[PDB]
Order: sequence, then structure tokens, then C-alpha cells
Amino acid sequence: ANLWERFCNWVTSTDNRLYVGWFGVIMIPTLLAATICFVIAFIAAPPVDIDGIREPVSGSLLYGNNIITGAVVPSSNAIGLHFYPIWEAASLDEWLYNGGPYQLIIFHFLLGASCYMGRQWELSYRLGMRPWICVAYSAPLASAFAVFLIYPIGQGSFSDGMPLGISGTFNFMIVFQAEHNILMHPFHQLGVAGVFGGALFCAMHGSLVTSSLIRETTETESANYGYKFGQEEETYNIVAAHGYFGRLIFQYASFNNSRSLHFFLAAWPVVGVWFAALGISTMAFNLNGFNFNHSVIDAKGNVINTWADIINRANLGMEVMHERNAHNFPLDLA
Amino acid sequence: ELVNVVDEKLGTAYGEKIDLNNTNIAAFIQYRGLYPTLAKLIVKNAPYESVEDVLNIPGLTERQKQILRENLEHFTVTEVETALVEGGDRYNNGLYK
Amino acid sequence: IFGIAFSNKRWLHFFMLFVPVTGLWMSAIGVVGLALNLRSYDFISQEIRAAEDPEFETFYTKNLLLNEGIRAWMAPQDQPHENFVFPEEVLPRGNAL
Amino acid sequence: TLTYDDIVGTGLANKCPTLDDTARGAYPIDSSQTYRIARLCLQPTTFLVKEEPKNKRQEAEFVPTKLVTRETTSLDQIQGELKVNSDGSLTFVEEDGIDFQPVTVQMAGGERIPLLFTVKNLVASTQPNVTSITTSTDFKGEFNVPSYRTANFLDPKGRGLASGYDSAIALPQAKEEELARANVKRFSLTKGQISLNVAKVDGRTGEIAGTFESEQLSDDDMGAHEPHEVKIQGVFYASIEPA
Amino acid sequence: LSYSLGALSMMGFIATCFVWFNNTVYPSEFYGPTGPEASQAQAMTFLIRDQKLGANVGSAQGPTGLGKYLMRSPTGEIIFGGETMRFWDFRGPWLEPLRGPNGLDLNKIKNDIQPWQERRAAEYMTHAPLGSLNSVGGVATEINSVNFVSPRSWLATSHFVLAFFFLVGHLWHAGRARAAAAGFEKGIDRESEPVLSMPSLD
Amino acid sequence: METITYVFIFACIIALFFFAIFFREPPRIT
Amino acid sequence: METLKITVYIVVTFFVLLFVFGFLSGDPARNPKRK
Amino acid sequence: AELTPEVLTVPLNSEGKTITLTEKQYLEGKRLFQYACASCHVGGITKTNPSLDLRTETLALATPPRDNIEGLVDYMKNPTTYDGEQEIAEVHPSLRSADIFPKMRNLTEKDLVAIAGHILVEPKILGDKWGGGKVYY
Amino acid sequence: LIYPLGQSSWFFAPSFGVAAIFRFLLFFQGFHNWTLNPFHMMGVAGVLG
Amino acid sequence: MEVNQLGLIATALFVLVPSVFLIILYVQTESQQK
Amino acid sequence: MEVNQLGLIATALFVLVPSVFLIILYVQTESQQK
Amino acid sequence: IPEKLAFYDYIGNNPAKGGLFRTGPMNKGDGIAQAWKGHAVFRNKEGEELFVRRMPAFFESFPVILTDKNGVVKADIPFRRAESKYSFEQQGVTVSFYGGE
Ligand code: CLA
Ligand code: CLA
Ligand code: CLA
Ligand SMILES: CC(C)=CCC/C(C)=C/CC/C(C)=C/CC/C(C)=C/CC/C(C)=C/CC/C(C)=C/CC/C(C)=C/CC/C(C)=C/CC/C(C)=C/CC1=CC(=O)C(C)=C(C)C1=O
Ligand SMILES: CC(C)=CCC/C(C)=C/CC/C(C)=C/CC/C(C)=C/CC/C(C)=C/CC/C(C)=C/CC/C(C)=C/CC/C(C)=C/CC/C(C)=C/CC1=CC(=O)C(C)=C(C)C1=O
Ligand SMILES: CCCCCCCCCCCCCCCC(=O)OC[C@H](CO[C@@H]1O[C@H](CS(=O)(=O)O)[C@@H](O)[C@H](O)[C@H]1O)OC(=O)CCCCCCCCCCCCCCC
Ligand SMILES: CCCCCCCCCCCCCCCC(=O)OC[C@H](COP(=O)(O)OC[C@@H](O)CO)OC(=O)CCCCCCCCCCCCCCC
Ligand SMILES: CCCCCCCCCCCCO[C@@H]1O[C@H](CO)[C@@H](O[C@H]2O[C@H](CO)[C@@H](O)[C@H](O)[C@H]2O)[C@H](O)[C@H]1O
Ligand SMILES: CCCCCCCS[C@@H]1O[C@H](CO)[C@@H](O)[C@H](O)[C@H]1O
Ligand SMILES: [Ca+2]
Ligand SMILES: [Cl-]
Repeated sequence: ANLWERFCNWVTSTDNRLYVGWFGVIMIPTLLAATICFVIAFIAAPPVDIDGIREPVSGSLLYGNNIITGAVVPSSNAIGLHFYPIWEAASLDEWLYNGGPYQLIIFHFLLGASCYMGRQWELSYRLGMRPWICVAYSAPLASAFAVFLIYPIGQGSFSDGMPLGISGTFNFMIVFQAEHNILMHPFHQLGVAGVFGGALFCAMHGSLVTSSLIRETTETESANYGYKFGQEEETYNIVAAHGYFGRLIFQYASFNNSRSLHFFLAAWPVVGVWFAALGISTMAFNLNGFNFNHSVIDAKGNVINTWADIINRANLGMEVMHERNAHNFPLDLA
Repeated sequence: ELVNVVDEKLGTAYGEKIDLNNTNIAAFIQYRGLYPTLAKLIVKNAPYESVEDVLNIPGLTERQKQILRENLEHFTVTEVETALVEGGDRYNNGLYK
Repeated sequence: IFGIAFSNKRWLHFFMLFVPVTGLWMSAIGVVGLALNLRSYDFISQEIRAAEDPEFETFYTKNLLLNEGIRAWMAPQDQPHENFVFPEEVLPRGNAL
Repeated sequence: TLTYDDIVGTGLANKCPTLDDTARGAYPIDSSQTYRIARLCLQPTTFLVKEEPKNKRQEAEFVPTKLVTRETTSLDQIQGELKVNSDGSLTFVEEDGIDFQPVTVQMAGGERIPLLFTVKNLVASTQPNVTSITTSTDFKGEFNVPSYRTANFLDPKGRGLASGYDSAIALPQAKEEELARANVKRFSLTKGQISLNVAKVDGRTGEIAGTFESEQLSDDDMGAHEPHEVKIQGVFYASIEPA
Repeated sequence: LSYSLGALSMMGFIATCFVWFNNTVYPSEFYGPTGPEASQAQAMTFLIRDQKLGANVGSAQGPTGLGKYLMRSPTGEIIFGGETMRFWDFRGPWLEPLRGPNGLDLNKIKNDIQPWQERRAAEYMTHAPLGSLNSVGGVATEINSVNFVSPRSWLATSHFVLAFFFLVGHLWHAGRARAAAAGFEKGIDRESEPVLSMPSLD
Repeated sequence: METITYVFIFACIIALFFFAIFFREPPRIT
Repeated sequence: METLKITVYIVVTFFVLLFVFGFLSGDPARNPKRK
Repeated sequence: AELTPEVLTVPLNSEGKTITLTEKQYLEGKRLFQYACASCHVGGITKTNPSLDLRTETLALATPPRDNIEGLVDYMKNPTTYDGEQEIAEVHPSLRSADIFPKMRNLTEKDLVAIAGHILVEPKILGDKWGGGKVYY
Repeated sequence: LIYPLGQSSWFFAPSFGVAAIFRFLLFFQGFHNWTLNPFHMMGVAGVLG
Repeated sequence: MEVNQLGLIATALFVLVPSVFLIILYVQTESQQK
Repeated sequence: MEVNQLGLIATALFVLVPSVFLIILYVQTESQQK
Repeated sequence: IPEKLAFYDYIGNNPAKGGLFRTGPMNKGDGIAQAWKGHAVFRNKEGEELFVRRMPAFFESFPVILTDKNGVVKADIPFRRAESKYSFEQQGVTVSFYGGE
């Protein structure tokens, strides 16, 4: 065939050790660009004026950070949502001061990860598989979009995007609590149910299957040798597992259908994490957690504090201290 | 010995009374009649060598002068402190409630 | 897609027990340390640098400022038996807020 | 005629107006008339910083630097009285305006030098007997350079002058003497000098333009370290009016 | 269905940003101020107040060294200072009279601010689109009193939720449609498992 | 020395990724 | 900076064109069953 | 503790005359303060000008004095700066600027008294929290 | 049990309630900087993983 | 940065001791009769 | 004694690296079909 | 007062004031104790005795607040200065030592 035809055949080959594909044609270069820029910035970038007040924050290892404190720091509040590619800067030195690497990394990463999701659909189709693994990955992907793109858009600045760093992440969490009372938001509560329940059902499933593995090995060998890649026979007794779990709770609380069981395993965390993502993405537009501050009042009108008011006091501590030189007027409105 | 000039000032009359040469303008709300009209004039016309010089501001109504006279005992003057008067800080010193 | 995959179903399911069970056990150990206030609160090298260099800032120093706000603002109501009275003037606050 | 939307995002908003090559005129001064500068604009085109060598005996040079805070450096909308003195010299007394810009430039090797580029409280005078302002008129004067951060500014450990902690609270039992300079914030106020060299005059509109050179100190981070000497060069524009 | 799901998802996202930023086809008189608008209105409010008290707002240097009221944008335009520096792209009828070819004009600021501009800026500052899910208006630490969540927040948040789940339905249905068209939407044929006819990866 | 240590561990992990993908124990059917 | 921008513009256009033409090259047929 | 007639007894005028408000009036005062005033004066502060609060001691030192029903009712018809020197109807809601502050259009004399009564009663209940701002939340 | 037993009293154990537990999280952040703790980080990895 | 001087050796051995334990066990497994 | 702060890591690695090399080789010799 | 007794009345010896990675002897932190300075008595200008509020073990950092014998606040070290009412400067705070160095 012609060059193009052979190229297409190669790009879409089910035979490549790593699947390429058309999504991969975009994913590969964008992920490589984000990864390389990230690694170099995390090691060597100079301090970045995240809040646009000429107060540069040091993110990199060579400038006095460790793995836990280091970050690629968000772009300057002076930039806002303006697009700041390298060629918009007068010099690499200016680009670095203003947090150019952050934009480069996150835009390439978001594009690349969205293509990772497409690529998962793509390969499933090449392999004659059902197509929805890519829908499960939409949950973490939605969450990355929420913290690196939707939230900054709502608030008018990439300087309020999540920093690319471990301590930076906690900074974002704490400020987010002061500003949105996220803990009191039901979508974040559903996210907690999603991740705690995902952990729970992960352990539950692991333990129930492990508990009913069919004896195929001796006491000297790992039982894992009792399963051979590609064998036709199921390797555990689901009727035994259901027999156990139906008795632990009650019969109709347990699955005896593996397909229903595995659907539940997919659905519970994916749905909870979609609500986590939508929590961040709607607090992006300042629809915030429940506010019961001073909700309980006695017969005279004295305020009777509840645990909500004690939350409020912790939130106030975060609010009054955060970005301590950046506010000149009494309300923090974004 | 290096010294915090704002803390040291709290040990002078600035720590006791409205210092016509230094105190931020919201402090004039403590007494009847001073804010905003006289407060604006007093800050605009500072510094003053003595508290009585405040009566020499041009254009004052007679009622305005009497309000000043009634409040001189709540005023002081100390040397102008650069740290208190730069940055427009006499008009807004970054403190709200 | 990812470069690696399970090939052993038994290993897969044991790993699903392993990961969350081990993670919860690790969190429990950190909490036993917190019972004694034996915290990972600070990096001493960060503090020595920041104490001597007022231009050195990291997300780690930013978060301790948040902690200091949380302690001062929440303690009087959260720890009523302490009878804390923190006059306005001592509360840590940044500008304006 | 240009509107905001013609200008926005071009960089032109940081540029002072220019005069035509024909503007080689003469603007008469009537010693009986009072005047003001209605608008003084200063656009820096080069920032130089004096290196600090390991020994005296060689004088340090001013070296070029790289601007890292973008097109945010010009002083503009400045105004004040233009006095005619009894020897015919003029004295400009700055009253108000956008009369400062924080600026960060970078030395070779990366050392960042923030400064408050400024002409606050500027008092500048010409030579005697300025019967007309012409391409031969100069202004020379002095201005104040207050601390680059004002008194509420809190360092990364929460320490400040008019607010903040007064000690290194993360080192509760460290000896305080070695940290005095970092703990006790100081607000500097130093003098700067500027010359303005008129290159163009439109005698009919009251407008002048030229080159300037100022010298001032950079940020000392509220007393934490020694400031550097900065030399700023650029173009200026002013409109003079009877008032 | 799937092509339409993708298109409605896209349109949903667009509508979200429309109601959040645009004050022409979503007039602020009816929908409340935009987030950028209310933040700018706050700076305007205190510029007005403090200048009434005698401050020279052009020369007032804030704690950072940037102007407390007024500063430059990265391209030089005069803009409000403090955190609202991010919002200098904002434009609205109550503010434009103060803007000249170089951005905010100091002489117009000093001389031409009308009482209707002060009122609008105070109204918009105090109706910022921030509030709790139970409709307590204000920042998250606000006490109960003001029953307010901006129509802008309700409309942006709802449409983002819808647009997102519509993206999910697009992927669900586009991938199902592909699989059903090729004949494997019900699972893999045990005797015609494609991967068993392929060469090993290694 | 600390920067060196952190980057060294990181580099070992990326190398490990490479061997774990391209020099894995190959999966063999049955 | 001008050269860099032109370079990146070219690079991006190149890859976007592969993605679009690629997916135009009889994609539905590239599966193990009905083509 | 209860909302008693005593708590509801506030200064009517500058001369020391009091008025005891009813509970209906108290309810009505809160409702109408929320309706017309709380967007700026929630909890007794002032969002657009934090130097001036609604504390009784601050009201007493205003000119004319505003620490009584009469002074508050008059403030709502013809508000002034704190020194009594300028009339600020054009930038502060009042009966005289109901054209530009439309929420004032249907406030009756009775309503103004209720709102004034809320301003004097609330600090008797909340003490320093009234006009205290976030420190006292 | 162990956490409050190491502290001054049961008062500092978590209270059994939704908002009360939220308060417990925020206390651990402001007082213990618990997010910085590598045993908590391993917890988070095992939960999210 | 004023780090703990024992950080380096603690980190080095933390990696090396168990990594070498594993390598020893892997290699002698591979060398066992095919 | 003010010893070189790298002397400890140098000695430890000097010992550990070649010793581990020999242990790897010895144990995988023992595990060979004898 | 025996120096040994005074030394037990010091938070540096409280075992709930540590860190998981703050390694070694207590002496490595606050230093090797040499001598009691003596008991500090604080007084304001009126000469009234004032008491420094002690840090509870929970707090890595704690403000400086002085109260009279009835627990009423009489002096402190402010953060914001512009509305300070209780500074040591305003209140004429002095300290006198009894016992020790
Ligand atoms: C990415 C975000 C994130 C994640 C994933 C986690 C994850 C975790 N957190 Mg951390 N946390 C975070 C952010 C996060 N945290 C932040 C930012 C902070 C601020 C510092 C904290 C502060 C924090 C604290 C203060 C604590 C955690 C703890 C934990 C662990 C809780 C484990 C658990 O399920 O306990 C749930 C409880 C149990 C498993 C006990 C048994 C429960 C029984 C079986 C319940 C039976 C119920 C019964 C059937 C019916 C109920 C009736 C019904 C009506 C309710 C887990 C490792 C806890 C931990 O470390 O503990 C050691 C803990 O104390 N976190
Ligand atoms: C675009 C959709 C939309 C928007 C932006 C609004 C906006 C608003 N409504 Mg209207 N409304 C809507 C649709 C909407 N509504 C619908 C469908 C109904 C019929 C039930 C109503 C009937 C209605 C009444 C009767 C009232 C309002 C009122 C209001 C206001 C207050 C809302 C509130 O307090 O929410 C409270 C918030 C909730 C109840 C939470 C909703 C969250 C949902 C359940 C989650 C959705 C998730 C997702 C879609 C599910 C996916 C599952 C997944 C597995 C795939 C606000 C302006 C009030 C008002 O002020 O009138 C003047 C009022 O009294 N609305
Ligand atoms: C019960 C055990 C125990 C206890 C309570 C002590 C107590 C003490 N020792 Mg001794 N010590 C011990 C055993 C112990 N030691 C042993 C076994 C040795 C030989 C190594 C020593 C050798 C020793 C020396 C040489 C010194 C001390 C010193 C000290 C003092 C400071 C301790 C310190 O800073 O810890 C710091 C504790 C930590 C930093 C915590 C470490 C936590 C580990 C790294 C967690 C690992 C997590 C794991 C990898 C996770 C796996 C996850 C996986 C399951 C998935 C203190 C009195 C010092 C002293 O002052 O001497 C006079 C001193 O110089 N000790
Ligand atoms: C001293 C005295 C009086 C003594 C008397 C004692 C006595 C004799 C008493 C008798 C009387 C009596 C019984 C009284 C009752 C008292 C009483 C009401 C006590 C309260 C009990 C209580 C609070 C119980 C808590 C409720 C509870 C356990 C709820 C569970 C909720 C829950 C999430 C259940 C799971 C349901 C669900 C959808 C599960 C799927 C998820 C999952 C486990 C996936 C993993 C998985 C599942 C499978 O399914 C199979 C197959 C496999 C493979 C697998 O991976
Ligand atoms: C320049 C520099 C230095 C850059 C570095 C900067 C930087 C910030 C680095 C990050 C540092 C870092 C990684 C920190 C994290 C540290 C941390 C908290 C570590 C946790 C340590 C620890 C032991 C925690 C205890 C809890 C624990 C055991 C967690 C394990 C978590 C874990 C690995 C979970 C699994 C994750 C995962 C992606 C699994 C994929 C499995 C897989 C291939 C599934 C696919 C699959 C599914 C099927 O169903 C079937 C059937 C088949 C066949 C199949 O294949
Ligand atoms: C108040 C008024 C009422 C208004 C109603 C409100 C509308 C909302 C309700 C939505 C309806 C949901 C129906 C879905 C059924 C379904 O999923 O079918 C798919 C399968 C089929 O069930 C299987 O059914 C099979 C037969 S068949 O497939 O149905 O033919 C059988 O083989 C098998 O054992 C059985 O388990 O259901 C299951 O596998 C069991 C688990 C179902 C529950 C989880 C799915 C939903 C997401 C998880 C919850 C996340 C929330 C937590 C967030 C952290
Ligand atoms: C688009 C291409 C994207 C490529 C990205 C590169 C991906 C790298 C993936 C992991 C490679 C290393 C795997 C080693 C381990 C290895 O080789 O495992 C291979 C192992 C194969 O399992 P089997 O079932 O074949 O095992 C048989 C067992 O019975 C043997 O006892 O896979 C797993 O166990 C899956 C669970 C672990 C999955 C670990 C997830 C790791 C994620 C990375 C975490 C750290 C990041 C640190 C950041 C600094
Ligand atoms: C910036 C975006 C660019 C906009 C482009 C607008 C596209 C609209 C016009 C489409 C014309 C392309 O038409 C399409 O081209 C490709 C590439 O040559 C063809 O060619 C392909 O045919 C077969 C189909 O199974 C493939 O296996 C083979 O690899 C390839 O050669 C398609 O069969 C043809 O239908
Ligand atoms: C291979 C990637 C190389 C990364 C280069 C880092 C920027 S270059 C680097 O910059 C420092 C600060 O300006 C200088 O002090 C130093 O002399 C110079 O080497
Ligand atoms: Ca000339
Ligand atoms: Cl601000």
C-alpha cells in the first residue's frame, strides 16, 4: 500500500507493545512535553510570583525544597486567565518569574490525559471489547480538570489552580475550605463516600475472592501458582464466597452474580468521584457548602453554637491568614 | 540595637491620644464631631508643631473651630513616623473590623 | 494502554485486600504518634532557612501560617475549659481580612 | 484617535507620548504667570545595577539587567506646581500621580533586584534665566525612596513592622541575637536623584519630551539586607500649562 | 444520539461561561453582577471612600509595593489593585466612563465619579455571586442573615453539572454505538476471541 | 546532597518503569 | 520568541492534521468483527 | 433567658423617654432590616465602610445622636455623615432617595420604627457580637 | 481510644457526628499539621489506590 | 539547607539493604534449574 | 573529632556494594542444580 | 526553691512537646540547661502583679498575654499594632527576678 495507508496501519496496530492510535498521536507529544517540563521545573525552576504581588514562592529542589515542600507553582495572579506561552514573555527569565511552566504543564497534561481517555476507548474497539473502561477513567480525569482548569476559570485566575506539588496540594485544600466550606458540601461528602466506600469494597472483594480460592497448591507454594494465565475455569468458588457474605450480613445483601458485583465495584467509586469533581467544579462558581453559622438561637436570641460554628472558627483562621499580603479591601470575593 | 519604631511609638503619647501627625483617620470616630469632615482636614494639613495649630487650618466654620477646641485634650502631636504615614496609610491602614 | 497488567487473578485479588488494608494500618500508626503530639509538624532545615532569610517562602511555610490562624481563631470556643481570652490585637491576620 | 480597545494588550499603555521631529520649539515663560506640569510621564528603557566587588580600589560598574515584571514600569499622570524663581530658573514640585512602580530586574546569573522605581516628592530645578523652555533646558532634582514594602508587609514567617510576629516562632528556644536583623523590621527612607534632558519642545502646545537618568537604592527587604544602587534611564514627556 | 449528546455537552459548557462572564446578554441589572464585576466594584468602592477621606489614590503604595488602589496590567493599562488585578479584563457600564485610552484615568477618577457609580459599585460589591447551598449570601464564614445566591451561580453550576454528565453520556453512547455496529456490544465471542488470534506482545 | 538524593531515587524509579514494562516476565497462555 | 511560536504552530498543526485525517481513514472498519 | 419587655425597652428620644416595643415589632424589625439593610449591615457592621458600625455607643456619638428611635427614624429619611455635615441620601438608602433605592418605596413610618427598634435591641441581646465583625462570629 | 488516651482527656477524641468529625479533621490540620505526616500520606495512598 | 547529616546515610541504606535482599533472592531463583 | 562528613557514607558503600556483588554471585551459584 | 523543682516546672521537659522526626536528646533542642534564671514577676505601671498565660502542650506557638490575679487581661504583645490597647509600652510592663541567676 501507499505510505499513508501503511502509517495508519502502524498507528492503529493491535500489535504494538504500547498501543499508539489516533488519540495517541496527540497524547504522546503532549504528555512528553508536560512530563519533561514538569521534571526540569520541579528540580531547577526559580521562585514564582504566584499571587502577583512580587512575593516569589520557591517550588524547586535546587532552590531549597524537598520532595514534600516542592512544587511547580501556579502562574501569577497578574496574568489571571490570560494565555501565557513561552513566546508571550520577553525572556525565559520573565517566563520563569511569572510561572509560565505551570501553564505549559497543565495545558499539555489536560490535553494528553483527555487523549489517554480517548485512547482507552480506541483500543477497546480494536480488541473487540466493550467500551466503557474510558467512562470509569472520566472520573479521575474530571477531577483533574476541576482543580487545574474549572476552578481557575470560575475564580478568574490560574494562580488559584492546584499547585503541582505535595504541600501545594494541601495549601489548595485548606484555602478551599476557608473559601467554600467544602467539608459541608454534599458533593464532597458523596466523594468521601465514593473513596472510603471504594476502599472498603476493594478490600471486601479482594478478601472474599481470596477467601474462596480453590485448593490447587501445596503449603510450600504460593496459592497464586494455583491460577494459570488464560485458564478457562474460574479460580475461586463464588457460591462459597456468597455463602459466607450472605451469612455475614443477610442473604439478599450479598451478590451471587459476578457481573452485578463487578458493575457495583465500578459504579460506586466512579459515581462518588464524579460528584467529588462536580463539587469542586460548582464551588468554582461559588455555590458553597451548607452554612449553619448561628443557626441555633435561644429564647432571648443568644446564639447557641453548634459544631458548625466551631468549623466556622477554624475556617476564619484559614481565611484571615491565607495570602497575608494580597488583600487590600475587606472582602475576599475571588 | 535594632528597634521596631511602631512599638516604640506605642510608648509615647501616640499610645494614649490621637496623634495629629501620625494616627490613621478612623481614630477620629472615637469623639463626637470629628469625622469625616474635620478628620480629612486635620490629616491633609499635618504635621503640626503643637496641638493648638490645628485651629489654624484655613476655611473652618466657627462651629468647626469650637469642636476642635473641645477635643484638644484628646489630641497629641509626636514626630512624624515615616512607617505610619507612607503608603497612604493614614487614610487606610489595612485594618477593617 | 498502561504498560503493565495483571496476569494472575489470584494476585490481583490479594492485592485488592493488601492496598486499602495496609493504607489504613499506616494511618493508625501516625495517629498513635499524634496521641503524644509526636507530629511531623516541621522540617527543621526549612525553619532555619526561613528564620534567617525573609525572602525565602515555600508552600510549607504558607501552610504553617494557615495552621497558626486555625489555632488562634478556633481555640477559645473549641477548648472552653482553657478560658482563653485573645484580645483582638493578638489574633494573627494578614492585611484587610 | 486611539481608544482603549485600540491600545489594550499592545504594550502602548506603558509608553510615554512622543513629540514629532519638528518639535524643536520654544515655550515662553511669563515670570508673572503661574504654571504647572499637568502630566509628567517617565518610561524607563534600561535599568542598570551597580555590581558589588570583593574589594575597593576598583570602582564597581553599573551593569545591564533583565526586566522580569513585564510592561508595568512607567511613571505617569504626575502633576505639580512649576514655580518661576527670582533668577528665572523653574522648579517643579511633584504633588501627586502614579509616581512609583515596583520593579524586579535580574543580574547575570539570576540574582533578582526588586526596587521601587519612583520620583515621590520630586523637587527638580532648571538652570537660571529660563525665558523660554527649549531643547537646551534641563531639570535636575531629588526625590524620596520609601521602603519598597510598606509597614503592614509580613514576611513568609509572619514577621512584620506594623503587624506580624516579633520573633522566629518556629524556633521557640533559639537565641534571639543572631536573628535580630531578620526579626526587627525597619522601614527605610533614602534619597534619589534625577536629571531630565529636554530633546523636543512644541512651543505651541506646552509639551516637552527628552531623556532622563535617575539613581536610587533598590529594596532592602525591610532592613534584612543591604540595598543595591540602581541607575534608571529612559524617555520622558511633560505637558506644561498656565494655572 | 451520541453526536447530539457531545454537542449539548459542549453547548452546556459554553452557556456556563456565558452566564459567568457576560453582562450584555445577561444584564447585571437582572442577573446580579458577575464575579469579576463585584470584585472590581469592591476596589472602586474603597477607592471612592478613601479618596473622599483625602487619600491620593494614584500615589498610594500598598504593603507589597504595588499601588493599593491602582496599578498596571502586564501590558501597562491602569487597573484596580489588590486581588482584583486578575479581573482587569472586566468591562461594565458603571466603570467605562472612568476608562481612557491608557486604562483607568486618574483625572476622571479624581473629578468625575458620579453618585450613581458609587451606588452601583456598592450594590455590586454586596451582591457578589458567593453564597452557601442553603442560600446564605456571603463568604463561607458569613453569619446567617442575608438570603442570597446569585442567579449567575445557580445558572453556571447547574449547566456545568448538566454539560459534564452529557459528556459522560456522549462517551457512553458513542462507544456503545461503535461496539454494537461492529457486533460486540454484548461481550466477546468465546470461540472467536480476537486477542487469541493476535501475536503475543513479547 | 539532598537534591542529588531525591533526583537519584526518582531516576531509579523511571529506570524501574522501563524494565518493568519492556523486560517484564512475558505473560504466557495456560 | 517569534521563531519558537512559528515552530510550535507548525508542530501542533502537523499533529492535529494526523489526528483528523487519521480518524477519517476508514476508522469504523478497524476492528476485529464487522467492517 | 427570654426576650422580655425590659430587653424590648429602648430610648425613644434624646431626652431619656423610652418606648417598649412589642414582640411583633421585634420580629418585624428583624424582617425589615434583613429586607432593606442587611446586605451592607449584617451583624451590625457596615460592609462598604467598616469604620462605622451600628453599635449603640457609636450611634450615641454620631451627630445628631442616632442612639434612639427618633434619631434612627430621621437617619432613614435623611441620612448624614457621622458628623451631621453632609446629606448622603444620594448614596445611602433613605425615604428621600426611594427613587434610586427602590426597596425604600414601600417602607411605612411604622416600618422605620420597627427597623430602628431592631438596631437598638440586637446589641442588648448579642453584646459585642453586634457590630463586632468576624472576630466575634 | 489511643489518641484521646495520649491527650489530656476524652474531650479531645472525636465526637460522634458529621460536623463534629469535620471539626476533628481541621483541628488535626491546624494543631498537628497532619497532612504533612507520611503515615497519613500512606493512608491516603491506600484509600485512593 | 541545614539538613540532618545522617539523612544521607539513612536514605542510602534504607534503599540499598532491602533492594539488595530482593536482588539476591531474584537472581538465585533465575539460576535454579530451568 | 572533626571528621569528613562523607567518610561514613563512603566507607559504608565501599563495604556494601562489592560485598553485595559477591553475595549475589555466591547464593546464585549455590541454587544452581547440583 | 531547689533548681531541680523549678526545672520540672518548664514545658521543655514536657514529653508532649516533641516531633516524630526531631531526633536525639532534649538537649539538642532548647540546649543543655545551665542554671535557673529565677522566677520572673511581671508588673504594670500601677505596680499590679501580672501573670503570663502558659502555653498548653497542644500549641506549637502561643501568643503572649498577661492577666491580673483575677484573669482579667492587662497586657499582651500585639500582632496588628494600629489598634493596640494592651502593649507592654502602653501599660509600662516591667519584670523582676527573684531567686536564680
Ligand atoms: C485526599 C483526601 C484524603 C483521603 C483519601 C484521606 C484518607 C484517610 N484519612 Mg485523612 N484527612 C485529609 C484528607 C484525606 N484523608 C485532610 C486534608 C485532613 C486535614 C488534616 C485529614 C484529617 C484526617 C484525620 C484527623 C483522620 C484522617 C483519617 C483518614 C483515614 C480514615 C480511614 C477510615 O475510613 O476511617 C473511618 C473509621 C473506621 C474505619 C473505624 C471503623 C468504622 C466502623 C466499621 C463503622 C461501623 C458503622 C455501623 C455499621 C453503622 C453506622 C450507623 C450510621 C447511621 C452512620 C484515611 C486513611 C483518620 C485516620 O488517620 O485514622 C487512623 C483520622 O483520624 N484524616
Ligand atoms: C437549570 C435548572 C435550574 C436552575 C439553575 C434553578 C435555580 C433556582 N431555582 Mg428552580 N427548578 C428547577 C430547575 C432549576 N432551578 C426544576 C427542574 C424545578 C422543578 C423541581 C425547579 C422548581 C423550583 C422551585 C419550586 C423553587 C426553585 C427555586 C430556585 C432558586 C433556588 C434553588 C435552590 O435553593 O436549590 C436547592 C438545591 C437543591 C435542591 C439541590 C439540587 C441538586 C440535585 C438533586 C443534584 C443533581 C445531580 C444530577 C443532575 C443527577 C445525576 C445522577 C448521576 C448518577 C448521573 C434558584 C434560582 C426557588 C426559588 O427561589 O424560586 C423563586 C424555589 O422556591 N425552583
Ligand atoms: C523501642 C525502641 C527504641 C526507643 C523508644 C528508643 C529511644 C531513643 N533512642 Mg534508641 N535505638 C534503638 C531502639 C529505641 N530507641 C535501636 C533498635 C537502635 C539501634 C538502631 C537505637 C540506637 C540509638 C542511637 C544511636 C541513638 C538513639 C537515641 C534515642 C533517643 C532519640 C530517639 C529518636 O530520635 O528517634 C527518632 C525516631 C524516628 C525518626 C521514627 C522512625 C520511624 C521509621 C523510620 C518508620 C519507618 C516506616 C516503614 C518504612 C513503613 C513501611 C510501610 C510498609 C509496611 C508498607 C530516644 C531516647 C539517640 C540518643 O539521643 O542517644 C543518646 C541516639 O543517638 N538510639
Ligand atoms: C446480651 C444479649 C441481649 C444477647 C442477645 C444476643 C442475641 C442472641 C441476639 C439475637 C437477636 C438479634 C439478632 C438482635 C438484633 C440487634 C441489632 C439490630 C443489632 C444491630 C446490628 C447493626 C447495627 C448492623 C449494621 C448494619 C450493617 C452491617 C450494614 C451493612 C451495609 C452494607 C454496605 C452492606 C453491603 C451491601 C452491598 C451492596 C454489598 C456489596 C459490596 C461488596 C461487599 C462487594 C464485595 C463482594 C460481595 C459479594 O457479595 C461477593 C460474592 C464477592 C465475591 C465480593 O467480592
Ligand atoms: C523531579 C522529581 C524528583 C519528581 C518527583 C516529584 C514528586 C512529587 C513525586 C511523587 C512522590 C510520590 C509518589 C509520593 C507518594 C508516596 C506515598 C504516599 C506512597 C505510598 C506508599 C505506601 C506503601 C502506602 C501504603 C498503602 C499502599 C500499599 C498503597 C499502594 C497503592 C497502589 C500502587 C495501588 C494500585 C495503583 C495502580 C495504578 C494499579 C494498576 C493495576 C492495574 C494494572 C490494573 C489493570 C487491570 C484491571 C483488571 O481488573 C484486570 C482483570 C487486569 C488484567 C488488569 O490488568
Ligand atoms: C422517591 C420516588 C422514586 C423516584 C426514583 C428516583 C430516581 C433515581 C433512581 C435511579 C434508578 C437506579 C436503577 C439502576 C439499576 C442498575 O444499576 O442496573 C444494573 C444492575 C442490574 O442488577 C441486576 O439485575 C439483574 C437482572 S436485570 O439485568 O435487571 O435484567 C440481576 O441479574 C442481578 O442480580 C441484579 O443485581 O444493578 C446492579 O448490578 C446492582 C447494583 C445497583 C446499584 C448501583 C448502581 C448505581 C450507582 C451506584 C450508587 C452510587 C451512589 C454512591 C456515591 C458514592
Ligand atoms: C501511555 C504509556 C504510559 C506509560 C506510563 C508508565 C507507567 C509505569 C507503570 C508502573 C511500572 C512499574 C511497575 C512495577 C511493578 C510491576 O512490574 O508489576 C507487574 C505486576 C504484574 O502482575 P501479575 O499478575 O503478572 O503478577 C503475577 C504475580 O503472581 C507474581 O507473583 O503488575 C501488578 O502487580 C499490578 C499492580 C501494581 C501496579 C503498581 C502501579 C504503579 C504506579 C506507579 C506508582 C509510583 C509513581 C512514582 C512517581 C515518582
Ligand atoms: C483542520 C481540519 C482539516 C479539515 C479536513 C476536512 C475533511 C473533510 C473531507 C474528507 C476527505 C477525506 O476523505 C477520506 O480520506 C482518507 C485519507 O486519504 C481516505 O483514505 C483511507 O481509506 C481507507 C478506508 O478504509 C483507509 O483504510 C486508508 O488507510 C486510507 O487511505 C478515506 O477513505 C476518505 O474517505
Ligand atoms: C538541562 C537543563 C538545565 C537547566 C538550566 C537551569 C537554568 S541555567 C542556570 O541558572 C542559574 C540561575 O539563573 C545560574 O545561577 C546558573 O549559573 C545557571 O547554570
Ligand atoms: Ca537637550
Ligand atoms: Cl483586595
